[PDB]
Amino acid sequence: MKLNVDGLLVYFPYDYIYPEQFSYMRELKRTLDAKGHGVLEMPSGTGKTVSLLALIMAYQRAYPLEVTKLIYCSRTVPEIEKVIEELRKLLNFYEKQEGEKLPFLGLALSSRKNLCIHPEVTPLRFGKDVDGKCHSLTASYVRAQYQHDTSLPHCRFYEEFDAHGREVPLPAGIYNLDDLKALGRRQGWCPYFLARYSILHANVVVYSYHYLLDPKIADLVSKELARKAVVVFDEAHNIDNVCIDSMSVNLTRRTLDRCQGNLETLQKTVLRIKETDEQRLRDEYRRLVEGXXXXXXXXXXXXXXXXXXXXXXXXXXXVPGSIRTAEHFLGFLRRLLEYVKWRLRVQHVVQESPPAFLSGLAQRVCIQRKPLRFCAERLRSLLHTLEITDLADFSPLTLLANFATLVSTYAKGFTIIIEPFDDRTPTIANPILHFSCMDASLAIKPVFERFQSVIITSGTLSPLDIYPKILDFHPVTMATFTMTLARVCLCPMIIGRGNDQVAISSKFETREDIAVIRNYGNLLLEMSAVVPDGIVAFFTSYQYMESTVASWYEQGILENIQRNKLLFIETQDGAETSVALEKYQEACENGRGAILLSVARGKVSEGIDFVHHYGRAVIMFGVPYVYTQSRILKARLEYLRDQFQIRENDFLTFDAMRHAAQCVGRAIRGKTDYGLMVFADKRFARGDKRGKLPRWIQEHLTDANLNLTVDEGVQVAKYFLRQMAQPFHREDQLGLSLLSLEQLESEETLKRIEQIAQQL
Amino acid sequence: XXXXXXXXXXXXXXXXXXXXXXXXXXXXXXXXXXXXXXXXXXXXXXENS
Amino acid sequence: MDDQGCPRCKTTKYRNPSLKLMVNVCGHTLCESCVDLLFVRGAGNCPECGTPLRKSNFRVQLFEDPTVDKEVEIRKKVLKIYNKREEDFPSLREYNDFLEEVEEIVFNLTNNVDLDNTKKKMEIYQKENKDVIQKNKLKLTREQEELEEALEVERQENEQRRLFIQKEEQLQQILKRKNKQAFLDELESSDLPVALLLAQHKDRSTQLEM
Ligand code: SF4
Ligand SMILES: [Zn+2]
Ligand SMILES: [Zn+2]
Repeated sequence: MKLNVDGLLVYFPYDYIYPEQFSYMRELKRTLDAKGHGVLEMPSGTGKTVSLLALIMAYQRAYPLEVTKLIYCSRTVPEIEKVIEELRKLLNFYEKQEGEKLPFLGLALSSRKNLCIHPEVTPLRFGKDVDGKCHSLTASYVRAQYQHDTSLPHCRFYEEFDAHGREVPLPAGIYNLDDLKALGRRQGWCPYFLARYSILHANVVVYSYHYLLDPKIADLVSKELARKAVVVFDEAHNIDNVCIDSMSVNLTRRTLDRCQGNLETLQKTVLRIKETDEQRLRDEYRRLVEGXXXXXXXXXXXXXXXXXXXXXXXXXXXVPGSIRTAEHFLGFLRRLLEYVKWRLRVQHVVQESPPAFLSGLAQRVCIQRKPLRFCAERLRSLLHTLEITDLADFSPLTLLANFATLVSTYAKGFTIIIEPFDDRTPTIANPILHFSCMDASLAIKPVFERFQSVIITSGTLSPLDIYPKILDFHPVTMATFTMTLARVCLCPMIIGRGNDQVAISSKFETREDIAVIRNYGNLLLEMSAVVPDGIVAFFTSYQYMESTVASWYEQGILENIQRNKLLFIETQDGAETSVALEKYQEACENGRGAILLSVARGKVSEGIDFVHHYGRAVIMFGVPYVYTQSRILKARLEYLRDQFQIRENDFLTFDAMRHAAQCVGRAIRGKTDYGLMVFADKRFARGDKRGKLPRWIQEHLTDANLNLTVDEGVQVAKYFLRQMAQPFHREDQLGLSLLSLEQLESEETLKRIEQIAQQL
Repeated sequence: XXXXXXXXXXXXXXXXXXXXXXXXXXXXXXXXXXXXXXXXXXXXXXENS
Repeated sequence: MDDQGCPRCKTTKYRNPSLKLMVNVCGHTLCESCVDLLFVRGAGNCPECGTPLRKSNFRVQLFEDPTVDKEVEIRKKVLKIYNKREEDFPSLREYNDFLEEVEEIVFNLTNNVDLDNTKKKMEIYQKENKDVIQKNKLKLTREQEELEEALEVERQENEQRRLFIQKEEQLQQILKRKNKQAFLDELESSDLPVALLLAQHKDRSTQLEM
């Protein structure tokens, strides 16, 4: 539908919109006029991906100067597939309207799990083993040995892509992972390296977060592309958690024992290759002395492992010290390994700053700072040198070498915390070593430096006052869009009152209180007896879901929940969860009642979305606090007190509410979807915790619904479902919660859309 | 159960519900933050029950 | 602390993870129980390769590779000398080659002939013990002192941050409690219309917090 969004025509790929839609489109015109970042909040009602891709395609169709390339970033591979197919719908609409005058290269991109063909690599199930066999079958040196012989191993895909495939760009076709694999089958190529080679020619690229924010993966979108690039994150609550997962490094005693075995293996390899060859070691010493390890770096496609984990602006251009002879570098890694192993021997929890660890190094095993920076460059050049094949075998030592880089680079923001035993362990032999970071800003800092205008957008983000206060961030637009409705469409209730008038809570900190778990089971039973077609029940921790569903069996509850609906409990297997989800979705459609109870942290509620009739009543059990984790929490909170200015009790409440309202706000797809969404404990009524739920849920949280009983909540659920199971046809929306062609041109509608959207 | 998990899998893992590979870059416990997820130690009696 | 186990008097490391191992000239292993059990039975006779220990030649450290102990001790005794920093050379390649020469001298004292090594040490140690070696001893002592001073400054700042936030909490708690008790003792013993005095109380609370 041909929108006027105050400067430009926009072909919306549906012949109807919401008003929330056009408010979002106004504010995103605002963010792309002035080159600034902006944080938006469209709730899950609209097609925010639909709108988002529509306006970015409108700018790229209308302005070939300011915006070169869209980099969408959605976090899970099914969301990659969804965003590609909505882009494909919009191109099909775009080509219905005009004809085959498209040229538009949509492109997904994930990994060698999902773009490899070869029938000996394909039956591997893991990412590192697929990377190892792809490093076996092609390299910089195995490819040359095949190039001057015949029977040496090769893929036939990368070789044929090397033969012809690097001169024909992909003509204007929006490609999924499946379509791209099919084109790799067709002419006979690698679609992995085709996708990476065709990053340069695309207009929309849709990959994951860790393919952009990791400094040791994202070396594939250069500066000149980034100066006119628009990056759009999507579902971006845990950006700070992605950063802290993206730069912290964990060392384990098993990692160090396999590092010792690796060190002996590489010592034997240096001995036998010293018996074999000498001339390329002379060339090694040349390209260390002469250059800065870039001699054979021009032809480097599959010879690249994970790069140096320092950021793009803190790397150096000097010569690697005393390291040069590989015998002495094995001695260097030997010293570093034995010192970190001796440091890990301490049988109490020890927190250090990284300069204290560097001084303990530089005093007690004589290793200085700059040869400890260049350890990543040295191990990558050495491991390229000695022709060795299966790099999965060398996963620990590279880890250790990469750990060395971080210890020798960053200070005052990061923290080296040593644990002799974990929290749920105590006194079992797992001494681990978190080089943990707590600057969230030091991983998105080159993302704001390089890129023009990055757009954090999610359905839930609250409060918006804190994402500039964590990410070292100053946006143009800080927008919240109010859910305008012609029908209530949702009701949140805070069931914080047992049927015995017992205060429902989780104050006990996972050590079971009996009557509260009793009232949780009573809530689940009676809400099962009311709600149709699938109830989703998020607990706090898997130990707590474990303990709760344990004491729902010895206590006589869970058979009654069986009598009403079919349970599908969760486990932390990767395949058992998928089978329980599949049976849960085959039981919401074959008549019976299905109820999926999970944990509000894991992968069950990150990508796997619950649409019109899969979850009607999202039961958020408890307030999700990170309670199991170590002094990483205390140290990140001490950091946010000190060098940012964010309180203890402010950040804990913010984190708990972003997880709770993250897991709740998936139930609703459109305006014609209705989701009961209950919150079950009293703490969600206490003003600060309720104050950090998003605006489109606080708008429909009535003071009567605030602190309901179990049975009052059940009767509100019954009245909700009965008032909201009637024919709510399209003719009930054209006034309020929908807009036609000609309902847009009225300036009264423009006054309405001015009144809907607000800023912070 | 192991035949449903290993010899079989999720049939409608086509665009959702594929919980094993709903993450494009899954690694080992080496270079992460939450590496203490599945512990090879700590097997109790009531917990296994 | 879980290594294969002490050679001679095998009890220490298998039972007690509270020890440390001492190396000899030839450099294999000796624990404190080995040390004492060996000193009572010869005092300077290697347990396996019978090397002629010069004079009591034992050094206690905490590592579980003997070549690591050898390299650490020899590396300290070499890097006591050869102290020319990057400040001291004109170019960068000469400094990196100098560090590689130091690595060559350490690996030669590891296994090669110790004669030419000692002559090279004679020349460089004399020619630079004139000027540079003592100067860099002084400078490294200065940097050790200032790093210990800077770590104590960091810990003073952390103690002040802890204690000042504690005094923030206790000052606001005692002060708000005295505000409330004073407002009760002023509702009692005054004669005002009620809404004005209650507005003064709310003004006291807002001027207290904000
Ligand atoms: S080169 Fe291509 S076909 Fe061969 S393993 Fe790598 S991705 Fe698969
Ligand atoms: Zn002994
Ligand atoms: Zn000996």
